[PDB]
Amino acid sequence: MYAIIKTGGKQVKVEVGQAIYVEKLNVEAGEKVVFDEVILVGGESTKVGAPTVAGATVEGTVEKHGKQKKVVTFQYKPKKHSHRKQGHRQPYTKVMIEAIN
Amino acid sequence: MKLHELKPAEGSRQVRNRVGRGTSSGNGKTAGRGQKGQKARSGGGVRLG
Amino acid sequence: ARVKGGTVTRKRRKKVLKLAKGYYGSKHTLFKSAKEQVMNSYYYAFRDRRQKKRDFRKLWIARINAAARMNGLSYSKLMHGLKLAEIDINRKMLADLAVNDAAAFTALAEQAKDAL
Amino acid sequence: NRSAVRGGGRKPWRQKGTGRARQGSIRSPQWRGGGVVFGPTPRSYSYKFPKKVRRLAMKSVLSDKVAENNLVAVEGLSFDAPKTKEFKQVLANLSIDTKVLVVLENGNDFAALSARNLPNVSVVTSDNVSVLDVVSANKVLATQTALTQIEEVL
Amino acid sequence: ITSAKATAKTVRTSPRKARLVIDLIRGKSVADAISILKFTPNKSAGIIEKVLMSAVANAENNFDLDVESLVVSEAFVNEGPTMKRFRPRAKGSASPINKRTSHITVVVTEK
Amino acid sequence: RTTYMAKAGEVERKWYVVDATDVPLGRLSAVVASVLRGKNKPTFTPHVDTGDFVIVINADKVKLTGKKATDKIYYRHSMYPGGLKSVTAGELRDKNSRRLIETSVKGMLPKNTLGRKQFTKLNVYGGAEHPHAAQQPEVLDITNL
Amino acid sequence: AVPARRTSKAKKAKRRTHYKLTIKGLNACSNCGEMKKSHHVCPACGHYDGKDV
RNA sequence: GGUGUAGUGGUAGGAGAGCGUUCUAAGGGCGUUGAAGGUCGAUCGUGAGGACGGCUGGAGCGCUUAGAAGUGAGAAUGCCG
RNA sequence: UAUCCGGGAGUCAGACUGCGAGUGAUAAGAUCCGUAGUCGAAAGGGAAACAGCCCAGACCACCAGCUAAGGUCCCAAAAUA
RNA sequence: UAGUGAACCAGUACCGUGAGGGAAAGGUGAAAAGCACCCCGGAAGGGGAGUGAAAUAGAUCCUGAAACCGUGUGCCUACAACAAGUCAAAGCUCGUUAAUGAGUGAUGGCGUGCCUUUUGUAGAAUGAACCGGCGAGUUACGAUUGCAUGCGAGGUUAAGUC
Ligand SMILES: [K+]
Ligand SMILES: [K+]
Ligand SMILES: [K+]
Ligand SMILES: [K+]
Ligand SMILES: [K+]
Ligand SMILES: [K+]
Ligand SMILES: [Mg+2]
Ligand SMILES: [Mg+2]
Ligand SMILES: [Mg+2]
Ligand SMILES: [Mg+2]
Ligand SMILES: [Mg+2]
Ligand SMILES: [Mg+2]
Ligand SMILES: [Mg+2]
Ligand SMILES: [Mg+2]
Ligand SMILES: [Mg+2]
Ligand SMILES: [Mg+2]
Ligand SMILES: [Mg+2]
Ligand SMILES: [Mg+2]
Ligand SMILES: [Mg+2]
Ligand SMILES: [Mg+2]
Ligand SMILES: [Mg+2]
Ligand SMILES: [Mg+2]
Ligand SMILES: [Mg+2]
Ligand SMILES: [Mg+2]
Ligand SMILES: [Mg+2]
Ligand SMILES: [Mg+2]
Ligand SMILES: [Mg+2]
Ligand SMILES: [Mg+2]
Ligand SMILES: [Mg+2]
Ligand SMILES: [Mg+2]
Ligand SMILES: [Mg+2]
Ligand SMILES: [Mg+2]
Ligand SMILES: [Mg+2]
Ligand SMILES: [Mg+2]
Ligand SMILES: [Zn+2]
Repeated sequence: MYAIIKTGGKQVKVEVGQAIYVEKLNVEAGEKVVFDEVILVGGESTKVGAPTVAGATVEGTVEKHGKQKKVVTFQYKPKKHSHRKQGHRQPYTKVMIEAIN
Repeated sequence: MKLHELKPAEGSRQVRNRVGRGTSSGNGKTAGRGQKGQKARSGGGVRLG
Repeated sequence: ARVKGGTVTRKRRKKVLKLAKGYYGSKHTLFKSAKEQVMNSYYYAFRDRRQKKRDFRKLWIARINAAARMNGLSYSKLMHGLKLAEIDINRKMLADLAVNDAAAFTALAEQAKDAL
Repeated sequence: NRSAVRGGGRKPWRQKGTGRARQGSIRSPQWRGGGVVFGPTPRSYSYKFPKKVRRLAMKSVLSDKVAENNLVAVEGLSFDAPKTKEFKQVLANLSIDTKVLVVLENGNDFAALSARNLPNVSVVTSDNVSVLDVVSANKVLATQTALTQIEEVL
Repeated sequence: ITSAKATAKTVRTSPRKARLVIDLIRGKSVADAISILKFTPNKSAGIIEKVLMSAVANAENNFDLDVESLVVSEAFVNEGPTMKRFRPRAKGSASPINKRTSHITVVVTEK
Repeated sequence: RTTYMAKAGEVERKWYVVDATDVPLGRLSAVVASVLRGKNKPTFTPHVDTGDFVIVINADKVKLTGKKATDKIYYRHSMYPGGLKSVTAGELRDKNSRRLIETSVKGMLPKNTLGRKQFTKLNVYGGAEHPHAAQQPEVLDITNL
Repeated sequence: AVPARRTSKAKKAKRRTHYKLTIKGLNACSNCGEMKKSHHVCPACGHYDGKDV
């Protein structure tokens, strides 16, 4: 079995036992989470949502909040005296799936 | 007061504006004198009236 | 009192030179040729950090179009049938399906071809 | 500066002809010697400022000491001779172990000498009392005579 | 203990020219290397040959190694100081000359 | 991240055949270039040459509409002064139809190492000679495409 | 004329390929065994074609 | 401190907040069990930049607050090497 | 967002496009005004490339989506509609 | 590269007919204890031994950056054009301030350096060979505005004395 859910304004194919990295969820580490947003479920069977599947759900367990590598945004324009520099570490959350329905 | 805890009142003492020390200060590369001209010169400008 | 600046300059330049590793010849050894390339590298990075999305979207779309032609349909009519059938499946996902699970993609194609 | 430096005068080469930058003296700021552009000058940093502010500063410092309980008054400090260990024993009896400023009447020379050499101790004679001295000190040993002298000069 | 070094410092010949000669002996036995340095008409051959002889002699005496199996493991010519001088050219201009030096260094290993 | 990138060498390459008795070379070469790029597959990723092989047949009979047989001129230059050679598509059709189809497809491919390789996967032959019967190729219908 | 551009370490080292020198004609002397240039007197023993010189 | 709304291209230029260097006064603390400096690291901070380790090195240097400036260089057909 | 008071400036070389006029040969990427825009000081997408044209205003991240002008046979995403 | 031009036998060396101009150049080690003796070599210079806490502290002597010159080694490179990077990425090799690891990089997409000055410069307009150091809005006295403090229709001393 596998599934396709919607999270962080995007979508994720996923399976059980696997960990995914998604946008920051507003919940502490080691805690349960559930996605009632599944777009599709598949494997030997296959069922689709319109847009979401009928009352399905996907269960996960948070493992960590973290921050990606610092990306540096150096805006520059030649001969015009001006540059800006920013750093940015975007936060993420890691979640290991535990069940699909 | 304690010498290892000194503080002035707020707004009493201000940080100097150093000039020609990079572009991101804003006062850099021309010193607020702008592009070429008699005002952009050492001892330039004109009389007072 | 006098100020020399022995370490400030050197540290500030070592930073740039560490950023300039992998660059041909002078552009990893000399501060000027490096800095002039570090800034251009950052410009290109900021720009590619946008074009990346365009590129993968383009790629996914070509794949979806291929997998649809192999079922007797095109990208455009496929996606229109999906929007009709209220099927909100990302193109990334749909490309992954076209690659791995051609049967799931075929089911979606049947849905769309019914919607039309 | 460029003027007080031993040299100059000769323009080291022509304005033109050479493929060399325009230079006007061997001792301009951009030379291995070279007069300094502005640099320091002989300069007086001191400044007086209003008497009421000064006297309020003194009062404020002493009142802070009083509020923190960091005054210590005494009746005596009449040393037969200037031994410092006697004064150290006095500090120990009064339970002082920190910095201290010692205000003394104008003439208690033996006590001043006894207190002089100690590192924790500053000494001053009731008219030379200063904000810097007091604030630097954490506690203030003072003779009653000295306190009266302070309260009459102030 | 398997290897021995020899070095000639403040040598009065060119590094770029000595390197042409070292490029022959690097990866060779001392027999072939000495033969090549003898039948090399160049100038650096003599100094490199003296250095190589010195290395082998140090392997003999200071280390008691068996000369009949040795290999020139490393050999290299670092730059050295430059006593620099001045040719007078036409029209009062002086042109510099850099009388260069070389730090020849040979290493000879048991095998 | 996640999306598939065809490992260079792992994609299996099929062999196709295209008869061109009456088709325009441009349209022929368009479907053919799609095939050679490997855009006919979902495995397509633009840096590994996921495409398939193409055999072309009866290229002498490739259709040229209008006056292209006598007015479509192929120019090339020897990069010597005055060394501009012109050839008509009709003569080129009758004599060296391979070169005709090749120029078409080559212009319609990318000008990369990748496209220069993909142009090798093409195999044009006037008539139905078909020396490649050992590769088990499959007929492809240009008319539907 | 004038270079107008400094050459790189790469371009130097690519000129320096064929600047290397070769040494050739070495064989062993049938008398003394040490190596000599072919068609040259052995400088050690002086023999050439088995005759002292 | 939080919620919402709206906004945050930018030269000359104006305004405000800062990082860093040298020194000083005070406080406090770290150094032959190895300071500064040098060098390599896949580290932290929105930025200036800041740490922690490994090797080198061999004696002075940080941290907090405040202050004073010869306070920050990539260009000057710039000077010296 | 306008006004008044006060501190600090910079700017007095402007360019093109569209419309209204002059000079011009109702020629000029010409010149001079008005009017609006853009550039200047503005990245991005299209016009092959292309400051000044068409769409549109970069605070950052996203291997998410909907559109603009412009486009959908291949190069090169999309209809051999 | 500071401070006197000069921390060193400096107004010296050197330049100039002359008046005159005018440099560069500091640091072993606690102590010379400065490498007896042996080997290669003509010697220099190395290699052992030995002094020393330390010799990669041995006269070019503390530290010993960069440019620059080399040696070796993991990956890549001889049908490819590319302001030389960036983004994606196969393969290979290593294993960290252990965290959506490091290095390399076939191949593909996009992309005409930095400054100055310009209506406008990738610019065939200017400057820079590179590295390192030095090198440009300061101070004194006054004026004015704001901020802060003290005092308040009274706020304040200058010189000078102690
Ligand atoms: K100004
Ligand atoms: K500097
Ligand atoms: K605007
Ligand atoms: K590339
Ligand atoms: K004032
Ligand atoms: K006031
Ligand atoms: Mg100040
Ligand atoms: Mg500005
Ligand atoms: Mg600048
Ligand atoms: Mg002007
Ligand atoms: Mg200027
Ligand atoms: Mg002006
Ligand atoms: Mg750029
Ligand atoms: Mg003078
Ligand atoms: Mg001086
Ligand atoms: Mg002469
Ligand atoms: Mg703004
Ligand atoms: Mg904006
Ligand atoms: Mg220091
Ligand atoms: Mg300065
Ligand atoms: Mg420089
Ligand atoms: Mg219009
Ligand atoms: Mg005009
Ligand atoms: Mg107009
Ligand atoms: Mg301008
Ligand atoms: Mg634009
Ligand atoms: Mg421009
Ligand atoms: Mg759409
Ligand atoms: Mg297409
Ligand atoms: Mg070819
Ligand atoms: Mg090849
Ligand atoms: Mg290019
Ligand atoms: Mg140029
Ligand atoms: Mg030049
Ligand atoms: Zn012989």
